[PDB]
Amino acid sequence: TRKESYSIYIYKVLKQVHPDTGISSKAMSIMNSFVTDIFERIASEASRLAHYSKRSTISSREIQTAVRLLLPGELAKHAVSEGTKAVTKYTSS
Amino acid sequence: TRKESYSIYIYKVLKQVHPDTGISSKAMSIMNSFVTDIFERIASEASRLAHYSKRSTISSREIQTAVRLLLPGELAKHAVSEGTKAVTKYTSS
Amino acid sequence: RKVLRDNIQGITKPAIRRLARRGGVKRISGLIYEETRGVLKVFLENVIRDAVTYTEHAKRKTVTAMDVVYALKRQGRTLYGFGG
Amino acid sequence: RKVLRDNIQGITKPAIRRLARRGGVKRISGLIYEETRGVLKVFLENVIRDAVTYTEHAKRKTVTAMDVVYALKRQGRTLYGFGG
Amino acid sequence: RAKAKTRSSRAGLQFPVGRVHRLLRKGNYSERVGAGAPVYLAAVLEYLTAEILELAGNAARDNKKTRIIPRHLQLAIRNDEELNKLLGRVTIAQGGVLPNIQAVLLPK
Amino acid sequence: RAKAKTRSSRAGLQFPVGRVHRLLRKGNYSERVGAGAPVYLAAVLEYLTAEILELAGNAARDNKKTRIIPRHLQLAIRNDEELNKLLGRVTIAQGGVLPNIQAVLLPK
Amino acid sequence: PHRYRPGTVALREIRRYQKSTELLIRKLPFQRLVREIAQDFKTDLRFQSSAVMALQEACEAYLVGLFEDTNLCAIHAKRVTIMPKDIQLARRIRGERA
Amino acid sequence: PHRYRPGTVALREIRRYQKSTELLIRKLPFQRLVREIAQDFKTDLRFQSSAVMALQEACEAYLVGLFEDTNLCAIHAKRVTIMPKDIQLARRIRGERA
DNA sequence: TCTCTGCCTGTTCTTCCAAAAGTGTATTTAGAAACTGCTCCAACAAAAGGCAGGTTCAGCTGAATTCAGCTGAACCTGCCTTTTGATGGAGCAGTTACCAAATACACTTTTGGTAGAATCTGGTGCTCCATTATGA
DNA sequence: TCATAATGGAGCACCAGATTCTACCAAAAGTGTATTTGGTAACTGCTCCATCAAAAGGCAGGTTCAGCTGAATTCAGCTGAACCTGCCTTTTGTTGGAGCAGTTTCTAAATACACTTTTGGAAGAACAGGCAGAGA
Repeated sequence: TRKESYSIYIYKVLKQVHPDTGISSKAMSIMNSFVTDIFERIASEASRLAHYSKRSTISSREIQTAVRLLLPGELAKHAVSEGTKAVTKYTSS
Repeated sequence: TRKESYSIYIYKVLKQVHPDTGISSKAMSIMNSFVTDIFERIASEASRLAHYSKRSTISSREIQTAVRLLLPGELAKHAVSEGTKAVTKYTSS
Repeated sequence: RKVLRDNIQGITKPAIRRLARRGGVKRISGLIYEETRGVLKVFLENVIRDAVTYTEHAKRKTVTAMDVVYALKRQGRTLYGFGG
Repeated sequence: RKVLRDNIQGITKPAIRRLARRGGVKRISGLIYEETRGVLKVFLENVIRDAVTYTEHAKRKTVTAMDVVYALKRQGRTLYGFGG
Repeated sequence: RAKAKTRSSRAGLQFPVGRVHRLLRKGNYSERVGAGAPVYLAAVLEYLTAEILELAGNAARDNKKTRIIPRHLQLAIRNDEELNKLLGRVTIAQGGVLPNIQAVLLPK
Repeated sequence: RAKAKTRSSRAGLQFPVGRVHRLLRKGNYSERVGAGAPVYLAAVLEYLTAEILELAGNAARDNKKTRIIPRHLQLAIRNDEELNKLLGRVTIAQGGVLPNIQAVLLPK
Repeated sequence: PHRYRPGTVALREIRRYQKSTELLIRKLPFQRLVREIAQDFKTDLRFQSSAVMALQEACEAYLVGLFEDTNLCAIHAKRVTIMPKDIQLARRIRGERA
Repeated sequence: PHRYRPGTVALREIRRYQKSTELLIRKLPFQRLVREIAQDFKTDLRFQSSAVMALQEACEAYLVGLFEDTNLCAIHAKRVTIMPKDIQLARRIRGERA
């Protein structure tokens, strides 16, 4: 019992992009599927990158390269910018 | 011993099926790529099967189901027959 | 209740026409409905075979939505809104 | 080194015709050669982008055959015979 | 003893860095997971989620609707080139299709 | 100490059960790997290898060659419906294509 | 009596069904078809309702996409009527047909 | 002098190049193309000879398959001549255009 | 492609429990430096075989017309679906008490990889066919 | 459908580059313990799926009926193919220089692994706000 989901965080992101817009539960199910699907894509590609280069650790370099391999063009650019900003903020703490 | 390949075993299998036939080096390279690719497919599907059912272990049940999912039609039937026979012989010993 | 047979014909001509209209088809040959039924039956056979393989591995007797989602994803037909 | 010398035209009309002949093509429109050059340029751009991303991750300066094999597998175009 | 704060707050993220790190560790991707790997992955997931949600909310507003529905996610994804490419092999339940009639079919 | 007996010989296989077990353990496929999983996987890989090599040796015999080359592997794969299904998205380097001219293109 | 010319109501239907999102096959006959197909793989199978709904969503999405490809192939042949050969060509180029 | 009618040498060549396996693009021009369009990683990339050969094998396989699909589309339109629209239809059904 | 109703459902407050956070240690892993040998790149040259261009011209493509087939559009009917409402039980998920079985650790032996030599199969010239393609 | 070219297949001889086939050796697979945990094996709740029954109401099925589209036939020009020169660009064989990809110590980040401690997030229930359902 007590299964997990990203609903809380997807609603927190929605309240940022569109403070007055809500989301139906079916839409939130689609969004959970999207987040888990993309997580699996990134994590699988990063696992492959670590294996290819004979490494045991998946670091933020692996995630960056997986994002570059998987996302297209401007999505990859903005996602790399966001992840790098997040990691720089996290380490400065 | 720096690299490792299936050439030895591909050649044993070839001498079984075709005693008087040889194999080129490029053909052996393709056969190595084939065995590695099929191993990756079956192992990845077995990993996903174990993850779905919340199991820590990859057993021969996961391998058998991965073969059923991946191989087509009669290939799956004959591969399952061979794998079950191999595991039975291994266990009897 | 009797065992099911010949239920492909329940995919009626008007239903196939609706699916074609959503696909943007203005005009349909009279032979498109049987072709469509065959294509649908092949697709369903392929997906349900994997779904039942997933069901059998789990030692279950009920085919769940996750088995279908896995069978589709296995075929490169990822589906959102039913789990995952 | 780096080159930018309009060498998509090095994929000549006879080469494209030979590729079409291996594809079973009997008659070829004169507009097929520039179309094929564009298509090949797009395909090569995708594969080489992935291959060079793999090369950069490895912190290498040389693009190896394994980088190309990985890029092709990622594109859904698995290739045998180069170390996969 | 510091009173503890989430790694999402340190990274400035809404998505869960701790949960993502646990999922990475337990997903059998590698035997070790770096500290900044979950931060990077949660930031990327949040970015993509916000991108899709912004487009879907724009679609919802265009429809004079206050709530996003699978149709709005479909419209957002298929009307965006990058998202359409990323989610090209994905079917969204109850999203429909983009309205598109080929020009040759229209009245002559 | 009983003298070593390979697990392949116990299973009656040519493919390496111990190497396959080590590669399953090293691929981060799962936390644990059963004793019969490497045996099953080696048996399946050997079966598929023997199938392809049977067909490729038949192709080599047809072309009067006594040595298999990538062309013969291609001929075997593409002339077999099930192997062609299995390897439908695979490119074999230096394998060529199957001879096939559309009937419409032949002389009247 | 009023008559619409051929293709006017077809265009109205195209707009109507591309506008909406509901399932275009009836649920009960599709469920019967799904259970009929499944009994060849295992007997006495049970189905979650959401499993049948996932199957119908996937099947209808697949058929709508295949019909988009079929209509493109019909237009390429300078026709507006889709024929079984258009479905066959779309399936062949998709890799679904040998 | 002797003249073969059109399509006779074309069919001879179809047989010739479906019988063989050698690469049909010249190696050096293709290598120049590969190095040129590596505008990714500006600049100074080196290539293994087998890297460029793997690229060429993949490229020629892709083009031969695409020409097979193009020829199917051309035949479907009741033509013998492949045209850019046939390539476009083949690539659209494949999912490559979008 | 138009306002106001009434239900569905999203939002939002309480538990509590699982999990994420902080220390505190231990230890593999990976980065850094160095060093070597392995390609990779880059010129020079020189045959020769692909290629580019120009010329005929034969066949294909595209446009126009006709016309028959067929298939949309509308209208009756019949049917079947669908939406409640029961209810029977089938089976799925959760909780224990094991226990088989997989991991982990030395130790030994073997097996598979890497050089190295020999043969020998496939390619490559020459040549002799046997098909095919092409008009009186 | 009769003879002349042009092509592709098919014998032979001669290599020469690749396979086989040996030897060493070191990396890794078996052997055998202890040992710990994951995974059956009962044994229940409890949900959920599967039959039934039965009213509307919508949808599908079968008939016209006519318009329009697909299919054919013809015709003409266009464009692509086949061929022949003359060029040029590739391919191959050499140096050589340099870069850089792997291999070895060593160290020091950084990761994993344990506790208790708090916090966050997942069940539930209560409630009002979308929005589907109808009013031209």
